[PDB]
Amino acid sequence: ELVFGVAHIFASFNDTFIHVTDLSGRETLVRITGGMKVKADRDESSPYAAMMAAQDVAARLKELGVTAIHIKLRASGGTKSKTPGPGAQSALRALARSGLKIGRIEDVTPIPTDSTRKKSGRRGRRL
Amino acid sequence: RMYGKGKGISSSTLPYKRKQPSWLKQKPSEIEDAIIKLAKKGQTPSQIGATLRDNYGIPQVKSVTGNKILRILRAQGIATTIPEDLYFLIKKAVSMRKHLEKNKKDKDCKFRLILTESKIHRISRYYKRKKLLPSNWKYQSSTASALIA
Amino acid sequence: SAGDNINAKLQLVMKSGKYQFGRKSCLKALRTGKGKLVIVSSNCPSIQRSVIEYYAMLSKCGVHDYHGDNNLGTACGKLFRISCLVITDVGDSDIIK
Amino acid sequence: NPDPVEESKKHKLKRLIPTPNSYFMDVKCPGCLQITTLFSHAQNVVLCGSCNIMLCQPTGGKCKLTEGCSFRKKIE
Amino acid sequence: SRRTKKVGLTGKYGTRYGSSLRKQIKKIELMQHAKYLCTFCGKTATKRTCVGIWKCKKCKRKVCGGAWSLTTPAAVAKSTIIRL
Amino acid sequence: PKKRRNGGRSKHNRGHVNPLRCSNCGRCVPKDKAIKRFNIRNIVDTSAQRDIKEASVYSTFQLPKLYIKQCYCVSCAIHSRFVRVRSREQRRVRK
Amino acid sequence: FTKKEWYDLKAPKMFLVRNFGKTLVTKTIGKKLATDSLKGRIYEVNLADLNNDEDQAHKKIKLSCDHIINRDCYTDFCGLSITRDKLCSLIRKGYTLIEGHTDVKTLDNYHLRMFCIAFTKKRQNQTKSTCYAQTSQIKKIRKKMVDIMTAEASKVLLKDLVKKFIPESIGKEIEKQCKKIYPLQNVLIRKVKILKRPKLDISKLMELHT
RNA sequence: GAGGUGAAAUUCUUAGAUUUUCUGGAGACGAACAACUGCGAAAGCAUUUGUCUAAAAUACUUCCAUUAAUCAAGAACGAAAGUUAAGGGAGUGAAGACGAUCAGAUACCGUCGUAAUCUUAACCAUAAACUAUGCCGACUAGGUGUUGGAUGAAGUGCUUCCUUCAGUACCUUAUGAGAAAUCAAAGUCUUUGGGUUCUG
Repeated sequence: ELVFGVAHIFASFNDTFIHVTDLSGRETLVRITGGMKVKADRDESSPYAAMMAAQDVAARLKELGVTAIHIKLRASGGTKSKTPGPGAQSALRALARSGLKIGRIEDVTPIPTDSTRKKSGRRGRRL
Repeated sequence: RMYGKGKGISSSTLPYKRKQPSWLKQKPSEIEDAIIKLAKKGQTPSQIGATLRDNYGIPQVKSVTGNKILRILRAQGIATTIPEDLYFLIKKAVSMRKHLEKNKKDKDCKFRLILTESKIHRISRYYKRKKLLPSNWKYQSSTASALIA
Repeated sequence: SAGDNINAKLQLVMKSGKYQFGRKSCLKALRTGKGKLVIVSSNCPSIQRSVIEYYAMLSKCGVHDYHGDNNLGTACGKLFRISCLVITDVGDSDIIK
Repeated sequence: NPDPVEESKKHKLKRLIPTPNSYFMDVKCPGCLQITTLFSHAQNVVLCGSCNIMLCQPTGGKCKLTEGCSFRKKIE
Repeated sequence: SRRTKKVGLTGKYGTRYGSSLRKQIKKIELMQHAKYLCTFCGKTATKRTCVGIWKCKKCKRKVCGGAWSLTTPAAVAKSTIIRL
Repeated sequence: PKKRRNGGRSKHNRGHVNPLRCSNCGRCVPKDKAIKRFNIRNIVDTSAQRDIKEASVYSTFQLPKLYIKQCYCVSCAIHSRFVRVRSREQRRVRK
Repeated sequence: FTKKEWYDLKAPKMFLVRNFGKTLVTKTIGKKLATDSLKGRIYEVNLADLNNDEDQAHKKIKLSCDHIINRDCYTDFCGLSITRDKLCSLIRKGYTLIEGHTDVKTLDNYHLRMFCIAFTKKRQNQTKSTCYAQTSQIKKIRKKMVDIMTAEASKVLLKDLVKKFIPESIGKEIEKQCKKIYPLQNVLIRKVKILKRPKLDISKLMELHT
């Protein structure tokens, strides 16, 4: 008896969304993110927030009964950035040390085949 | 090169030997007979010479016969009233004019039409500089379609 | 490059062989049998196409729709609409086959 | 001493003295036994006289010829 | 000779009405009054008769169309229809 | 002066190029000028990689090798220590 | 919540495990039937995790539910695509990339839109850096590949098609035919999509599942 | 709670935002392949497919027989911006509103957002429209490449090497140059003159 569930980790240079969903992809189970964990208005993507939120969701999922987890990695979007956020690695470390069963890890960060114009004009940002 | 760039040094070079090839035995009489029959069967003089060289094997017609191809074609009165190159260029002119009337947006077609018609005027001036053309030719862009005859 | 062949063949045949065009002339040629092949324009009225084609099939002669309209004037050497051609005496040209 | 040069074949066309790379050949078809004349580096297809058969595939180069036959440089 | 420089066909209106509404109108009546080619005969003898009907003098066979253009981009959907 | 022979771009027998954008600042740069780094960085650092591997299953699962292919403008590149000024006599030498 | 119930899943008979995971459904209160919400969803599973083999870890197939009884669902083939990591790992500079796609209607009145990715081959004796082919060569490759694929993709049924995607008997013959023209390297099918499918066929679906 | 930042605020959010997933619309774009690579006289041109049209390169024992070069006058095209008229109008986004930072900040940073950007028909003829090097023509020195040909030979009807064209860059040398930076052409200049136009 082994049951699988998807975990979307969304790291966008900011709050690290943790979103554990049914393996189908709809009607999610638990969405924790990192916002309601740190109240300092900064360090949302800091490893501490992601680690403690991930250990909390680990305990919750131990209680529920699901153990096997697939991982879906998303980073910002197709128009803001391209690399996974700093907190994603901390979230993976916390899920590893939690004791939950781990399945397959894959990247679902959107990649725009088009060349839609992104923020800031031709001269670009100045910072 | 007349336009664009690129020298394009590729061309054809005639041999040093100017007499008839020693192996050749064909006689001029039948050579002019065959060329006249074929140019009557229908082909422009450049490809006439090309097919004479290829299918018939008569290299250097200026040598194997005492006269050149255009002159041996014209001496019988069968001569076309407009030269080969000018005729072909005018045909190209009417072709891209026919296309450009349908499509008034093709700017590169417009460029090349301007270029080719400038060449048309230049070559027409050259050919009327001699007595090798009616002196009344002007080549208005109206009757270009039927001017090919 | 499909109609270039027929264009060139017509250009050669105008220089090389006897030719008649016009409705009454082509009717006369097909009635007397002197006609060998007929070129009919695409935009010619359907009645003319039908009558010429029927007369051709009755008199055992060819028939060919042109690639374009009745602006065969630019191709045939004349300067006016023609819309129908009968070739009475093919010269030295490859139009037969 | 560029005048008495000997190995200038490897040199590009129109060397010290221009000399065409083309030549003429006599081709004998194996088993068909007829004579004809042919031009290397031609630009149009050719058929034999005795029996009408396909000889050459005209390409920009030295032509393709046929699988067999015996062609000899007709140069004197 | 050339009696006018640029006003052309709109000189009938005199000095009244602005140039931004005379140059604008001149864009269309020049190709309105000019006769058009007829498909059915190949004779460029189709004129206007009303707001939407064109007639060939030779054919005496009238065809409907646009307000002033025999063909228009909104009427070149015949290609999409005919590709079938 | 003509400080650089190639003019900071490989433009040769070409009239125009499609311009891309800098990842960092967003400024527009032509493709044949912006610094491009085709980068292969692991999903997680090796420290967590070890624990992931021995907390995984099938005993043969391999962690994915992600790809980046990122670009940077001149200013952001020189700011982020992606390039060095080098010396004039050495400036010609590339590799 | 505490009002939800487990739901195991089933796959057609030809596969090896036919049972990979358990989805979740809300309560059975009205006015919902607790079945329409279950119906019409999508799935994602590695073929490696669906066949217990390492070689097939680079492809994934979507499954869409189509019928429900008692507790276990039935699903149906809905989409095939490739993993992004290997997709990226295949592409490297120095080789030109060849892309192809078309639309083919199957013998089962199914419409499937599919893509293929192709690579050039260095081979041995070239001793050069670039390995690009002529534009006309690539155009011939595309035309030949679409002509080859459409025959075996339309002459068969969808069950045979999805089973033939297991031994990948398409790419082998693509390579064999393109050998005589221009050598290639690892070539594969990127994505399959269902352009259109007719209405539910309970009899055929249930006979194919058994 | 979500965007957000070096912070923060503006803004959205118990009427379920952000987020996972499925379906239909719209507009844009065609990345990764992609480069000291290609084509175009120049501005430009990177999904596939069909039609039409042109150009260039090689090879030629094909023709024409001086038909050529540059140009005062003139003509054709001519980035973005802008204007005129219809369509279309996602995203970005001059104006403007704001919120910040600041001694003040009309700005850099953040939120929104109008003209615009996109298509059809016309103007506008300007750009750091830059190899800043006008065009044609002969010569002087080698190597490394590389794009598209062509010739002969060889790993096995196919694939590489030899040689040669047309581009096309790079690297070294100049009892060549120049004020040098540097340049195989800015060289073949006081031992001063191949032709031609424009400009100071």
